Amino acid sequence: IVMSQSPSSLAVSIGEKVTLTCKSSQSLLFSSNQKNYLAWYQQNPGQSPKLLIYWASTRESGVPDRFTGSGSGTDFTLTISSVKAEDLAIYYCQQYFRYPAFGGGT
Amino acid sequence: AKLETVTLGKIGKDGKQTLVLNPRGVNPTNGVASLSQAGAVPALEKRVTVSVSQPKNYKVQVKIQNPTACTANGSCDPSVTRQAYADVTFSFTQYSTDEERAFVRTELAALLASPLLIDAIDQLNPAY
Amino acid sequence: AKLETVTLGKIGKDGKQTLVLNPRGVNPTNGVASLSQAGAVPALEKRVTVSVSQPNYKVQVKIQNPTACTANGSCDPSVTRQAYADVTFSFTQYSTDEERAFVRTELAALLASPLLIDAIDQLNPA
Amino acid sequence: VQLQQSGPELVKSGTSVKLSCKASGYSFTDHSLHWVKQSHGESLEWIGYFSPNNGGTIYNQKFMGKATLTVDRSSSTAYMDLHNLTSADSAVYFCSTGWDYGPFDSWGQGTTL
Repeated sequence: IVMSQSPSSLAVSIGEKVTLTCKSSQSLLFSSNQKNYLAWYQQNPGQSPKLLIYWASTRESGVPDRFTGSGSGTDFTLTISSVKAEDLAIYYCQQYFRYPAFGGGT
Repeated sequence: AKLETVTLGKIGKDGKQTLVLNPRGVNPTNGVASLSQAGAVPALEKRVTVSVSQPKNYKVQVKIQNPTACTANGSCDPSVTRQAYADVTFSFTQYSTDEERAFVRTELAALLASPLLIDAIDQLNPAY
Repeated sequence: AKLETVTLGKIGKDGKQTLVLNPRGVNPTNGVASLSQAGAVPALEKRVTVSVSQPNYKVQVKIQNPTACTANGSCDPSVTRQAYADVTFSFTQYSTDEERAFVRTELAALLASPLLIDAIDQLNPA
Repeated sequence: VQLQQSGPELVKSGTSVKLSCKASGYSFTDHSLHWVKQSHGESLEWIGYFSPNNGGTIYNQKFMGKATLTVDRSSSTAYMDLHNLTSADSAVYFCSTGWDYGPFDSWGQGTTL
């Protein structure tokens, strides 16, 4: 399952309402009830990454409210309410059913 | 509605768990369906049974039960210590349109996530 | 927790209605806490009751929905048919929090599956 | 729960290496321990996982030749093996854990090669 994403790099500096988009090669409505199986990770260049959003719309505990995620059947996106001082580094996307598969970059 | 595998998502206390359960036939004696989770041991798996009756009013019944296993010393095969039960029943009538039944089902489904129920069940404290 | 106004969203077949209900006291005889909706008529009332017991702990929830029809040759309305519901939990003394939460969440999520909606909305055996 | 890996390693040519993940504070009853790797700089790849409730011997494609996952239940330590070293011994490998089908909860620091 290939997980295509936005181009490699952006150049947003400050204040901009930057959004990150992603596309899937197969519908992610695996669960019987209508629940998606995506998750967004961010990784600083130094240490291991962290988890930000799971189920494509639920924020993880200990995350500022500036992050917001919305999802659809096969076209997902990640929008942040403006960029703060420390919101840089690579952002990853993952599906975690059957065979997990990452893919993409910033 | 033919029986098939059901995958529930976003469950648990923290909201990250999930379970997959698959059909296990229908009992001809009383016409009750069955489902269970592939737990590698027939006696330590969560199971669900759903059945709808016929008339002078209809009746839908759902039962949920799941055991907890503990391997006490002096033995090798695990046994069951305690079990948690559940029960749901509906009593619609003949002249009831699908709108009312759907309203009742949605009301019951959304009433199990309000703070009142999640406080009265998880902590077992009576409402006052 | 003490009783308070409870509002429910995305209720209905199409997921657009909204049900708001407020407390209606506590019965001291057997300790059931009631709820009700301000429908301006006590008889045509959607009510919900919840109560827990003390020792094998038992939790019970009942839902009642009356349907009003304009009686022929009369002024005041009367109830024709009623729709019931019931939930019963039977945890034990040594059961932890995680087991009860798992059971409650499983019951809540399973009730929105296509199997249950087919078995309830259309009343066809599985 | 928190887990940490065990030390950078430096190997030459093609031999066998020992990578271990020390996990403390959780039980293997339902969780699955993944072995994601990042290679160098950009992108990251999956390897496999060990879960007692799903078989515990599931490997990513084209990695069965150069992977072997074994777990010691007494010491709660999971260590995986490598057989051939041509370009696999390139950069950092990670060690992760999580629920049966849920996301990856917490990771430890990765050893570099």
